Amino acid sequence: NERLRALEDIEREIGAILQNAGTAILELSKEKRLLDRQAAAFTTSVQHVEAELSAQIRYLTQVATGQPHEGSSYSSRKDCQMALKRVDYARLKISDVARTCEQML
Amino acid sequence: NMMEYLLQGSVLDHSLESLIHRLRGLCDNMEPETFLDHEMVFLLKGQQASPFVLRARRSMDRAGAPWHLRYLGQPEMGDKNRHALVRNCVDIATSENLTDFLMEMGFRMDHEFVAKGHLFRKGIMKVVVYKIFRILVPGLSLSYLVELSVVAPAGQDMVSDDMRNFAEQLKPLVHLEKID
Amino acid sequence: GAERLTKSVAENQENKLQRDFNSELLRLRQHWKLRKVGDKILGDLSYRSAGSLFPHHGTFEVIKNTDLDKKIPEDDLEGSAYIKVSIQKQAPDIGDLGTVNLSPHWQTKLEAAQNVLLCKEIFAQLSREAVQIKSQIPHIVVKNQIISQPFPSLQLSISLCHSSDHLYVLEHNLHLLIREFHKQTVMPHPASAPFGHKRMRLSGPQAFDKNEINSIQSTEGLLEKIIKQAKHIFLRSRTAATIDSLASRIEDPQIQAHWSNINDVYESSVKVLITSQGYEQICKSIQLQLNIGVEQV
Amino acid sequence: QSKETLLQSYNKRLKDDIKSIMDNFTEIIKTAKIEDETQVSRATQGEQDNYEMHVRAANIVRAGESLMKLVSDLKQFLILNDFPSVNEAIDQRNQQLRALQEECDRKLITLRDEVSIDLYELEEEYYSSSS
Repeated sequence: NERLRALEDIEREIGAILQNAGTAILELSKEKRLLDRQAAAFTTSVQHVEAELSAQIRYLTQVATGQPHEGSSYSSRKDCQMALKRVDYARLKISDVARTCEQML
Repeated sequence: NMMEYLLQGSVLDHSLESLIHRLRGLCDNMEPETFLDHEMVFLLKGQQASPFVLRARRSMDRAGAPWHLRYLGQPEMGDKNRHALVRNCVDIATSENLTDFLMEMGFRMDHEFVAKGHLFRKGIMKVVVYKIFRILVPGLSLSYLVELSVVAPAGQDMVSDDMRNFAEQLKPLVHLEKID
Repeated sequence: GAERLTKSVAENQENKLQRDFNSELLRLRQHWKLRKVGDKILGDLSYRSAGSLFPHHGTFEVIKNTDLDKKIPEDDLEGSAYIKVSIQKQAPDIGDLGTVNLSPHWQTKLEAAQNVLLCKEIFAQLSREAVQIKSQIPHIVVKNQIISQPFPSLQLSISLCHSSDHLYVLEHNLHLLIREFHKQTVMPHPASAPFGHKRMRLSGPQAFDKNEINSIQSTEGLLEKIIKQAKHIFLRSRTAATIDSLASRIEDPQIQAHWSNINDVYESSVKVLITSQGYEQICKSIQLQLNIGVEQV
Repeated sequence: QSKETLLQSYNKRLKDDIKSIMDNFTEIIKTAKIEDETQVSRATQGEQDNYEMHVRAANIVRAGESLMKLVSDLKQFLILNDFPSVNEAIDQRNQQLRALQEECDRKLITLRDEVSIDLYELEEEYYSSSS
């Protein structure tokens, strides 16, 4: 759950770091203010993105041997399907009884 | 007639999730469960000089389940790169009958231990996680135990390679091996 | 390039509907079965999670689309089907048209596949049960319509439909097969290595001569559905007989019946009292009969 | 085929691509050379080397961005449903469906109870009335 958001934020930060490095290079090579701080921030963000990528790659490696988490609660799915079918059949029978009663009265 | 291929497993006490989730996910079962029981080893060997262990493991959390006892010992030197286990022979018991028969025939309680943990299974294999305590009868070494064990007839040691592959599957977490 | 990448990322993060790459995939996996990643996807609704079935698994849908899931055909029922049951005018001629009469995309595209795989398992089990059935009744075997005959005036035709009484026993048979699957998986609180069933080892302490040794397991499959249909037609006939006797004996003391709420699988319970017209103190004869399935009341 | 080794190779390739992109950026920043060092042929060779370095830096930046995006996509792919140790989603789905079917069973039971009460009240008037 949180690892997905972490990887998404890491990718967004890598993109932002690339953009900041490009902008800092442009501002520094245009003419010769904040170019030094911009380059420092860009280098720091690039290093942080690299560290985050290395940490995510150095994960616990849950299985890496076969198809893990086999069985997605299919029994519960089938039970819920049968319950819904029972409810639908009950509704149909109740509607039939109601039509019979309306024809009676 | 029957045999066993019990393998020893020892994981750090803190490494619990990497074991429970991996075993619940890789291949164990659906709807896992837990257990609780205490063992009572015994020995009655006067002149034979061969104390036979009779583990009368009674599940305290069970509704009068039989005291399923097992005899294990004398590991056969098969050298088949397996768990290096020996033949096994289970034996059920009745309510308080294990202690009754141990007193009748005459036995000596070598020690008493209790176990508690989660349960797992396989096709022709069985892995169990539990923690042993050191306390009086009314109620630890800080080290869990992965009880990857196989009990089956002799056959042709076909399950040895399967158990080795299953252990290699859980290699990043633990590393099973034999014992002396 | 940086602005293009940032705009693409902001668009993918804003509208979480076209995010097919791993996003709809995470949603699907949280809503569907496992995916053995050989190339892209695998592990369809083969019901191998319960185990003890016939090998029909395989990848079903891994592709990009445009809310952009694949829902590709499976490996290839791809149709709506269901079991059908009916009892009307048994005939030897067979081979007719099995007419079938019928909000994400993957759900509707794969639920039909799961259902037809379940019907295939149903028919395979019914075949394996009818090939070795007992000599209690005949059992005609055709490609799809296995008509049978437990006793006269009750001719069931349990046919398998496809896109290439009538409802209750259907659900009952489906639940019976899924109960079989679940039983083929029981935790005995084991310590050393029993790895069996509780009642199986319970014969040790409580030594039963021949009661539990035979009650630990029994036959099932087609016999259970046959017994259920027999009970159904028997209850229908008993109710019709009571109603006819009521409609006939008008001037006679009108019969007064009363059903029960607890109608079990095989047996049931029916109550009835004479209760002559306008006299509650004359209830000198009131009987309660149970109409079992494989026998009489 | 060697899933762990394949993941390790992918991680090594991503790290090497990131390091190469960083080195290319550092080289493009350090190879400015504002001093007019081109003395043999200034107007030709200086402009040639400038355009070549600009094209090389742009290509390196684009390749690094593409490699980082592909590495992030592959990491999200493998962590999404390939080998995520988080199997609690199955338990949450189990609990949700079990609550749903329990509510359905309770509703059906209440419905059958009311229907049985009404059926008995109706039988009492039907069977005891004929003329």
